[PDB]
Amino acid sequence: SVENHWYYFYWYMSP
Amino acid sequence: MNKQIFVLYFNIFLIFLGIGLVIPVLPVYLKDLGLTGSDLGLLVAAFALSQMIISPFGGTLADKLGKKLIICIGLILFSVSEFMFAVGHNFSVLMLSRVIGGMSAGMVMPGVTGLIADISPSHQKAKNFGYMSAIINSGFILGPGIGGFMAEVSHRMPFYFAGALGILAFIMSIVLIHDPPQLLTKINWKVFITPVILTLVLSFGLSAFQTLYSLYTADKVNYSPKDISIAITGGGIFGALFQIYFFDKFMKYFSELTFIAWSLLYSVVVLILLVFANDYWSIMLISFVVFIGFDMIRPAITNYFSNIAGERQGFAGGLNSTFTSMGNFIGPLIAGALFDVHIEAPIYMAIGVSLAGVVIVLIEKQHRAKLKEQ
Repeated sequence: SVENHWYYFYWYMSP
Repeated sequence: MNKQIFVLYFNIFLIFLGIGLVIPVLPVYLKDLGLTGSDLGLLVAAFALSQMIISPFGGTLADKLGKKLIICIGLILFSVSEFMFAVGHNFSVLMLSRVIGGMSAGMVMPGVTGLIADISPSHQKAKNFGYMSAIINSGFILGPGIGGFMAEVSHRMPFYFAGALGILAFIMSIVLIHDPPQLLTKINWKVFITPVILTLVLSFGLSAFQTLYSLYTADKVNYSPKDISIAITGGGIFGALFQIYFFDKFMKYFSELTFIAWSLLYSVVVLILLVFANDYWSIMLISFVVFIGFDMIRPAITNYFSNIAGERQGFAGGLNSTFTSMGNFIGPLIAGALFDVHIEAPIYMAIGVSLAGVVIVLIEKQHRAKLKEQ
């Protein structure tokens, strides 16, 4: 389960 | 080097090329139309402001409405902006072109960063950030160089070349690129303040010097665009070479804070020496070493951010990028207006901000020593 969502000003990696 | 990685890094190198293409053209733009330095600074200031404003919305669109589509739209918008700037007539059309180019840049960067994160594995995060910072800037330095170097035979053909490069990058990305909440509650927010201030000061100083060198050497030594271009590109090359050749040696001897303080003091001393410069070769050689301090500060701040963040390298990278963009937006706006106030006033502003950085870093060192000895 690898998928990156875009929060404000930065990319966070899904748990 | 992978082809997709090459294309993604080109999409950033060209964006920062367009970012920096305007600085060497500032003197002829002042002469032929007739304005103050405030508008010349406000050009780059509004470009960076539009980029910073669009970056969150651009990232949201890339995450939701697809990543490749946003990158392609931003590339075509950047090419359109360059073409429009190449055919501008007054200050308003150039302002609009700068704003739309900044919006395109701010909609491209989040997509390319997402592509970098999603393509490379999880064990290449710090390296990806390091290369990212290295290209983002080896472009913000080479922009003015190439622009002024090639702006000697035509008045606006550099922007034509930028638009052609944008079209080529769009075509190459279309052919090659294929992609078939509580995260802020637990942040301490009381420890990132010093690195945030340091990177903001570094970005502000870099942008302020980029505008001020051009404006001051046009006002005093009546520099040609080619001379400014050659000086800027030579200083950038010298700084990059000296950094890549001595950064490990200086890092292995002393800590980050003392190194930053001594580098800031060196920057102040070169600025003071540049104050009294009055000859072509003298100021050219002085400028040849000004960028050394900033190009040594930037990797130190990057390493400090990486150490202080810990596991959350992405948050540190986002904060660093956002504050660098904010500094690039706040630098030229103050620099041009205060140059219009007084010719040598931006130099005093730069030495003052460097003094602020050195005092904040020395008080942070004092605090660290206090709780270390306690």
